[PDB]
Amino acid sequence: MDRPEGSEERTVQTSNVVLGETNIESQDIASKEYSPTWDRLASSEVSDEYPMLTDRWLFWKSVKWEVNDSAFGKMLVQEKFPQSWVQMDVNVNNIPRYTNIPNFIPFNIHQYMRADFEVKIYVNPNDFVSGWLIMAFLYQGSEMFDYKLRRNPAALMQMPHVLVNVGAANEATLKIPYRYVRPFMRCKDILRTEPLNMGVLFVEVLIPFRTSAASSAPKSLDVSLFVKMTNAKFTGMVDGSIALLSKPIALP
Amino acid sequence: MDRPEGSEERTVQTSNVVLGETNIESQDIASKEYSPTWDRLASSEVSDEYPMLTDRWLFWKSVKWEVNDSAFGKMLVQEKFPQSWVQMDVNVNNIPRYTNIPNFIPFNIHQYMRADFEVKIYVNPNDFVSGWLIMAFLYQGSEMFDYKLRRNPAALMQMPHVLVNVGAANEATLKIPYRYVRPFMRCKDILRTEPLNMGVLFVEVLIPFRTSAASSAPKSLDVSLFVKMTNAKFTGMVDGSIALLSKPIALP
Amino acid sequence: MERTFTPNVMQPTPLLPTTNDGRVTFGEAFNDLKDLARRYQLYWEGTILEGNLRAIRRNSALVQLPLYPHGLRIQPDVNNPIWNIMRDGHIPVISSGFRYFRGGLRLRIVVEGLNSCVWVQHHPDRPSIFSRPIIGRYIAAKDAYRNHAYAAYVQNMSVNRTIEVEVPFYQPGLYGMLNASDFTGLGDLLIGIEGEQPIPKEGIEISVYYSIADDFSFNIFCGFPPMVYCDET
Amino acid sequence: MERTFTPNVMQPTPLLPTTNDGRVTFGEAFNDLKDLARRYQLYWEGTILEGNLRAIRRNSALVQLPLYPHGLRIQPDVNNPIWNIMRDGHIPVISSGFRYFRGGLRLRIVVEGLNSCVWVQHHPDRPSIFSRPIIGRYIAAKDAYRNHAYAAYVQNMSVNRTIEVEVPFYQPGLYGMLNASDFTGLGDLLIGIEGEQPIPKEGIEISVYYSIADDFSFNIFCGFPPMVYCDET
Amino acid sequence: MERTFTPNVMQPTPLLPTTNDGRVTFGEAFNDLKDLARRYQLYWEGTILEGNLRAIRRNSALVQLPLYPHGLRIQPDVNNPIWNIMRDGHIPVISSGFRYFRGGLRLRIVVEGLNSCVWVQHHPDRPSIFSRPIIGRYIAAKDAYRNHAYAAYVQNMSVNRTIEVEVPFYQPGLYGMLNASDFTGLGDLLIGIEGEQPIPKEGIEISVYYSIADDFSFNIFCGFPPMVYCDET
Repeated sequence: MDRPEGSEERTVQTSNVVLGETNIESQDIASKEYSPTWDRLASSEVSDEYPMLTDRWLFWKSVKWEVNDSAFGKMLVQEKFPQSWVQMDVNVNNIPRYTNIPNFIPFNIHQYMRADFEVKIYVNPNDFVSGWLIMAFLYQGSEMFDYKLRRNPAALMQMPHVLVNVGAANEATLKIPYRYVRPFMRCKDILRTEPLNMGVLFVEVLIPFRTSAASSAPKSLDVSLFVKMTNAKFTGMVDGSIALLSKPIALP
Repeated sequence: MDRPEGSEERTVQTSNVVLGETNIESQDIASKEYSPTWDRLASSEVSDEYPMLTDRWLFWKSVKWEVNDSAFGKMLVQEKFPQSWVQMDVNVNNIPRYTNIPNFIPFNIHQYMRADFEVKIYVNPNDFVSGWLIMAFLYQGSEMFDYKLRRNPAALMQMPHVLVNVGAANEATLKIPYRYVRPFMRCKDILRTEPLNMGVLFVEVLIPFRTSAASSAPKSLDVSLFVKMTNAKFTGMVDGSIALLSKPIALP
Repeated sequence: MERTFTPNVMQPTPLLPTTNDGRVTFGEAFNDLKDLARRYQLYWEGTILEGNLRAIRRNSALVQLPLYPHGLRIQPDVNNPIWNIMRDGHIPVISSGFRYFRGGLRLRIVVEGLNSCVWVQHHPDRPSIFSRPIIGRYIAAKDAYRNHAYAAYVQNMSVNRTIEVEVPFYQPGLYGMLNASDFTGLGDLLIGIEGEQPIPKEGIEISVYYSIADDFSFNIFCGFPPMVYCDET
Repeated sequence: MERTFTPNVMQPTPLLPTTNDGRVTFGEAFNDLKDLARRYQLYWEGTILEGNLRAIRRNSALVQLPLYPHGLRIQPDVNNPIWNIMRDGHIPVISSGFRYFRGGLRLRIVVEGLNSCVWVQHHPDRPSIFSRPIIGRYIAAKDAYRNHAYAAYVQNMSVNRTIEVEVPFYQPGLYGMLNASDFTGLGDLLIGIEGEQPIPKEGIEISVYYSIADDFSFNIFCGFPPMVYCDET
Repeated sequence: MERTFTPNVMQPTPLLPTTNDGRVTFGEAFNDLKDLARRYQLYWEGTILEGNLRAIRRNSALVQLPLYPHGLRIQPDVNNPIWNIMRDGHIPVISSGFRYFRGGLRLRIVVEGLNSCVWVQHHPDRPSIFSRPIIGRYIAAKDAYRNHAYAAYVQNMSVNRTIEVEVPFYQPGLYGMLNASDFTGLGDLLIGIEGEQPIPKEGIEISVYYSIADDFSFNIFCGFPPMVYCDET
């Protein structure tokens, strides 16, 4: 801090959201970015795009991690993705609903979709705590015959990931191009596969979080996650109530 | 720290050694640098140069200094130089030997040498300790009729020196062009003068080292010294065992 | 990119001069895993007895073998000590590092014992329920005999003992899934006799070997799983 | 040069007119030992019985034979009187004069008895402990069955009885050493059955013949060792 | 450079206008210590009595005085109160700041009493054991009389009382060492009578003054030692 206000912050505006970032990010891309071409072969109806709705960034979770519980490779986030982000809004019975959130409003009226994602993670420690986090993404990880051996952070160091150093307190951005076994994903439970299950997003604890022995120091720290879609195309307009959502299955 | 790794470190590579340095140095030259010309008048044999061996940097000592013992002008290092650096490798009887260290391997088989030196000093404190060191060099200081009045740091502030601020934690580089009473120095005890005694290198404690009263704070700090030769020329090839080394004399 | 990112590199020496991936000292260049994955390796090796076949057992299946570019699930019993001390091959190990594929396999089916006209047939979409093969009487009602109009092949074990065929990639989707868990894979491969040659009182010893086709490709590189050293057996 | 040095030559007559190394009177020119060394000669000839094989003895090694461009060490017993009265071949004799080599061998493995699918496989770096082959049950734990991804070959002894393969030169070093004493040589060559055809109650008679490849070369000519005349047997 | 380094200079006013080192107001420029060091100063002052000379004491040394561009070591006795209250001269003080030198001295030897032919002689290499002069009978066997072929000078104290000579720099090495401790220096200077004029019953009062030659130079500036104020005596 040398100015009256601390310093010059940097701004990342998309649609009507604006995200301040004071540090140099840490970026990676889960595979090569491309322009979809065979997706026109799958559906005769025009694919609808909602750039004002879906391009917008969205706050997803806040996960709390404490000094007393940081192993090596303790999972803060282990989620089917985008399934967990899109179905984040639950009613009293924990049944998701695509109606409230304006990014997810088109998932309500369509059957199939396709889009690229960008997950961005934020940690705001003070200067005197030191740790380290890894956030990696595994394409259709849940369907893999050994999915539960790949959760060690030694395995995540290989799949596309970002690192968040808590001593430096940087941002991190993980771009995820759409890749899947079929040119679209289902938005609801139809034709009886889970909806919108493209992979698994992990957040592990690469180096455990450490603070000073002083009593008033923070023993905890927050992690926040923002997500946004990019080339989102929806197809197959139906009624909102023609299909149902059931409460999601969790990973082991 | 604003990046995932802390920041950009700077690298100083010579031969097969590479030394990282994160800060702005503090430099000085003990006298005017020149190209030796009358040295060809002293020896009819070709002077051998070993740039791959001698140009390489070399770790010399680590000296420890504590809070409880920092006067004004307490000497951490008081050494006949290059004598102490070249004879640093002793056997069980404290008799030096030029055979192990690859920089010093040509001192073993030659009688006379000539070369310029560069001494570089490293102190790695945390942020909250403050002190100050002075490292100066006196050409053939030990032979001076009042050598023991010139050890006060008030005298060292005049001869060529560098300063290491412990609050800033900088590097320091002292270049020493070869200057002597004769165009070469002896490498061993021959023709019965001590070998390779070109001066005296001091490290004093200009401002005493101070820390906080807290119990777990470091009460000590390390100082490391690296040295390298530059225009090293050796002459007068003999057997390695034709002359002997005896354990060195220390300064008062 | 965080996977290959190298900050503050301190390198003492120059880099080593290249042999063009071995082409300087040997004659060939080993620059690619896709070429190593086209050297054949064992796929499934079994025996089949009379009496664990069909009742009528004229032209019938002997095996329905599921085509996976990773291996079948291995179990290391004492009969074939290969699967025990050698673990998997180079192909299941290469394959475990990638997520998808698109392309076909080549097979070499060596069915002898028996020495009569044997046949092979590919069911490009009848997948994919299990990680073992299914022998004889246990294959289901409609995979029992030959079918009409599925791509098939026939060979007299008198003329030649080795059937080498190449299975195409016929799927609706974009990719096939490597490392599936258990229409994702290459479907089923049925092997069977053509009309009730009497079976030797011990065994019809079938063994399938496989490789990658030419148009085959591994597609999204994520990690490798944890391995196990073979020399610890 | 002292080896070819000729001081004070006194020659009574002219030199003899040339036939171009025999090409005038025969049709071919015998100007080189490397061409004589490419005519095949016997390498190792043995028999293998059931009961000095493995316990389970499905697809297993029958021999691990060490590839040397000089011969294997010979012992002249009464079973094969070849090695007795013929001594070594022309290849071990040519080879004993040179110090190094660089290049591969060609083999011809004639494995019959048995008449089932037999297999061969080259382990380019697992050398080189001994001058004899190792039969059956005595080959070590990890050379017992086939391996994955080593260059291998397979053949039905029903279709054809002779396997002819060419072994490459895969080594880290500059040369391989001729006349080794006992990674110097060409590694090991494993020969084995593919799945437990019942063995005839006497013998599987294997015999290996070998030659030099095209890129092979003998390299530093020192002397020859002392020889023994064959007509004294 | 750390010696002259000036970080964050805050200067309230301009710099002062120059007088060209005094040449504006006086007539001369005092810009250099080498010019101050060429004004003569006292070097050694002593007395010599008969009876602390030689036995035979014809042409002999009276003093062998060691030539140092710093001074001789001073001792401040009550006989010459110069060395007591004035301390050293300007030359020993200038010299204590530099490490080496290369060049000669100028001397002025005023030897009177005696009034006979006196002589001086320079031994460029017979150095350098001590910081005092040596009087008369205590000079060693081979420095006693004049020598042959050393550069020497002779003068009648009847014609003139002052011998002014300039000593050359003859050394093997690169430098001579200022501030030596105790072939480093300028050698020895011998002063002596030429043949036994009877000595006055008190004293031959010799005094040597010295300066720097023209080619002389101070060479490596390290610090000054700690000083002592003269007004505290």
